[PDB]
Amino acid sequence: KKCKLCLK
Amino acid sequence: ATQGVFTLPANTRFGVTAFANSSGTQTVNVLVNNETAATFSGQSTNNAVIGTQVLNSGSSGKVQVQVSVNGRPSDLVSAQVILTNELNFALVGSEDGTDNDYNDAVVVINWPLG
Amino acid sequence: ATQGVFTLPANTRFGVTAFANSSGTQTVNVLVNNETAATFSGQSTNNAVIGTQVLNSGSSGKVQVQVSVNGRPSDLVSAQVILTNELNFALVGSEDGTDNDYNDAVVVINWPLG
Amino acid sequence: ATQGVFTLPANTRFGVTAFANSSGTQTVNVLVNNETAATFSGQSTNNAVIGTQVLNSGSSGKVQVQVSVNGRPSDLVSAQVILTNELNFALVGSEDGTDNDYNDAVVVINWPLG
Amino acid sequence: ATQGVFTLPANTRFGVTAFANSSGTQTVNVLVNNETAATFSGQSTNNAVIGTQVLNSGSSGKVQVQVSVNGRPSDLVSAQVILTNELNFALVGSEDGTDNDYNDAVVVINWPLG
Ligand SMILES: *C(=O)C[C@@H]1O[C@@H](C)[C@@H](O)[C@@H](O)[C@@H]1O
Ligand SMILES: [Ca+2]
Ligand SMILES: [Ca+2]
Ligand SMILES: [Ca+2]
Ligand SMILES: [Ca+2]
Ligand SMILES: [Ca+2]
Ligand SMILES: [Ca+2]
Ligand SMILES: [Ca+2]
Ligand SMILES: [Ca+2]
Repeated sequence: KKCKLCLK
Repeated sequence: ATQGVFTLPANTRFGVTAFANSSGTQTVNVLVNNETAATFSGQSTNNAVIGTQVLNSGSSGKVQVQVSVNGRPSDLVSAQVILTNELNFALVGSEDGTDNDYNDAVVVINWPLG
Repeated sequence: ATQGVFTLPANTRFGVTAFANSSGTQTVNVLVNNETAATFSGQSTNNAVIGTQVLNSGSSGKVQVQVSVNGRPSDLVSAQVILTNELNFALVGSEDGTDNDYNDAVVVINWPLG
Repeated sequence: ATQGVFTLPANTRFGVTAFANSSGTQTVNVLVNNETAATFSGQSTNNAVIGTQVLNSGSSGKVQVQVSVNGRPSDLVSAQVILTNELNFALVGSEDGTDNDYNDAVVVINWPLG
Repeated sequence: ATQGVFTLPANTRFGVTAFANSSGTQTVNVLVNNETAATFSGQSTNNAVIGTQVLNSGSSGKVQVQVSVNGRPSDLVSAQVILTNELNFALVGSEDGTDNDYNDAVVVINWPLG
């Protein structure tokens, strides 16, 4: 999530 | 204004059906007389029929639709239409993000049945 | 007046789904650009989904719903409703007899998808 | 299907308003409980309000719109829509000729009033 | 969701008609291409027409209705309905207070004309 990959 | 709330004829069977059009998993809850009577969920960007069910409107006829995505309530739009003074559709759209297509969960209630 | 005919935006995916509420077997044909693109048949008195599909409106955007019961054409009612200037419903009820409930095959078309 | 007939709540006031869009003189009759309660006549191609009135739905709540041009009934299309479970519109269009624009007389019924 | 905004076909004449049902004096603004094109004002508790006007939808086709009482914007509900794939209604209700009849200003937009 530091990598902008909190995904649905 | 309040959306997703419909007064049906009392003690009448109605269909409720939900479609999904979002990367987010949809949760559709259907309340009758303020009590949860059905829950649908699924995830599709191609209009999957994530749930369909026949419910009874009960003595109050009050039916409410609520939509959430991973815990957060969706903004709702709704209306009811009557064709030839007999055939009823209660329609619901919902938005879970920012593109405002309001199709993320679509819910159709129809009556009478049979 | 003509019923069951809708002009969609060209080249747009739409969902079409049919429910049955009759002791007669429903036959639902969905024409795009005046050619049959989908056919549903099924029998239910309990609002069962007898078909659901995603189609493309094509170059013309012309979508037509026809309902039959053992070769007898059903009388149709229809309307289109748009919510928050974005979410579209094209609604079809049909009558295969004389009790005039117009729910014998119920067809819902919705767009946009995705 | 039958068109131009609406079941309103009993003993409820409602507005009825008619517009004209045709080279032919439109005659609009509004029946309540099968008795003529209002008549408007007029010719316009610019959407004139040839009449508006407040009526009461009476004991039966049955409301019927009829449209005629030089004594010949026009072909009618109609539906009812309900916003936020409260605000009601009964809508009527009519065709007196061959171009099928169905605006030759347009009738809008709304309730509740006050 | 956004309410009272409708996308009409570009460069098309439409009618807009407002009715009042409130002790508050109603002010209705109709915007075309995000510019005020018509303003109505009046007071009635009996569904009086406070204005009716023919306008053109302009290059964008975007029509907006706003409703205000004594400087305070009312809460809006809206929808669009299409009969026989030809006759168009854009419908607006508005609420200026606490009883939620949403009839305080009622606005009907209809097209095509002529
Ligand atoms: C999340 O990604 C947003 C979400 O899913 C998209 C694919 C799209 O359907 C959008 O409308 C929805 O709100
Ligand atoms: Ca969305
Ligand atoms: Ca979506
Ligand atoms: Ca039937
Ligand atoms: Ca039936
Ligand atoms: Ca005509
Ligand atoms: Ca005309
Ligand atoms: Ca009010
Ligand atoms: Ca009021």
